[PDB]
Amino acid sequence: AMKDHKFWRTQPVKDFDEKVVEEGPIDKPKTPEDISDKPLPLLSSFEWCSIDVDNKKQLEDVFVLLNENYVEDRDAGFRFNYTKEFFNWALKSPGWKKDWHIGVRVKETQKLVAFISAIPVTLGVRGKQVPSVEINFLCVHKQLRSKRLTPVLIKEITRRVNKCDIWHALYTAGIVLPAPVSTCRYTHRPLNWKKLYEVDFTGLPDGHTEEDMIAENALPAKTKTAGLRKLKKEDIDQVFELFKRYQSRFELIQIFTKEEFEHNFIGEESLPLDKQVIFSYVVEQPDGKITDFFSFYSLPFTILNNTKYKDLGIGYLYYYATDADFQFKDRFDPKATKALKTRLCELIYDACILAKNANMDVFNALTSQDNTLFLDDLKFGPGDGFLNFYLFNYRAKPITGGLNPDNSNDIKRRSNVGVVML
Amino acid sequence: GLYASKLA
Ligand code: NI
Ligand code: NI
Repeated sequence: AMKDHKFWRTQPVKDFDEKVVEEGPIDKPKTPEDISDKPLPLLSSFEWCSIDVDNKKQLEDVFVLLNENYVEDRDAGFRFNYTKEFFNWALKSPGWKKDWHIGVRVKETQKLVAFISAIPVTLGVRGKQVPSVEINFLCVHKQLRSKRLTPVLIKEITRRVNKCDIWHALYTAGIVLPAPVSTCRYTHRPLNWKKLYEVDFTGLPDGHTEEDMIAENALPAKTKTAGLRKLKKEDIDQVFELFKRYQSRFELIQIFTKEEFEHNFIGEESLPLDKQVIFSYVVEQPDGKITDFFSFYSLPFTILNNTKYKDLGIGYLYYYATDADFQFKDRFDPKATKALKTRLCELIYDACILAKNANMDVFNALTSQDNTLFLDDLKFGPGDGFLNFYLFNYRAKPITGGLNPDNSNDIKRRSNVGVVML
Repeated sequence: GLYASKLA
């Protein structure tokens, strides 16, 4: 765990158990010109390539690979089900480039075999602004693994970014790597219960029998909060200052511009609900005031472990904000937490409703932010996965990830991880 | 990250 890292042993990363006293860049300053203007050396038969999301075929290949090779053989029937919609949303954040959506195609077969994505973001690390990139969607074909190509991809994506004068990045990973800045856990709230035990994504306790299952997970068919409308372009100016105001409590965050805020929460118009990705909602008051906002996105799995099904609806809790405790000076005040807690339970309660209504079968959260105030209550069941947050070329003191030493939620201090990854 | 996770 601590020394089994050939590649990361050479990278600008915080090392295991490092007592960071002064936060900041790791490497000594460099400039884009003292950076190779030519891609790294690939296996003799392989070749590099960019991915134009606007290109039907090019993007078509990407999700095929990710749908076939994203699961790592612990079959329960699942295969991710990335859609063109999903990636059109995820890969076209303001500032994106085809260069940055890198892949590897075999010189002759032209079949894409590897992929890794980078999109520009400004990060807030304990008040310091850090021009960065966000890395995600790293994937290699199953008959090309354990052959150490990933580090090549990581070196090639870094080069291309460095060549644009961007020297840092935030990436998340399950596996433990040199320097997590924080760790959070995945909790899952069932919506189409029966359908889950059916597909094996949920266990069934003998002494709480199937009947009681569905009976407990039950949920209204319509929301319950006054003014619960839905996000519209007109709301932006206002919801952005509310979101900004609320996110200031965290130590790690993405400093959205109104453009990336807009792009992020208002997706493509005219998309069947059978193909929508982002769901942003907002609470307005007679006053005309927006005081709440929350969002979740959709990423389903294809199926094979069930005869009646072939799909599984999954929703993830994204960003949200409220003005409950804006009256209090200290976030952790006993009463300040009073407000904030009930509201989030309300909002998230409706978010679960909108989710099943949108056809999701299970809602996923991550102990990050204050999802800990409502996770257990609204009954989100803690799962196998854990996520680690990393900062490339940046030294920062550990950030509370919403976990207690025994992996139990920490209703106490909650979390300071303000970002949420796709 | 990855996602769906599991539990028993
Ligand atoms: Ni290790
Ligand atoms: Ni856009």
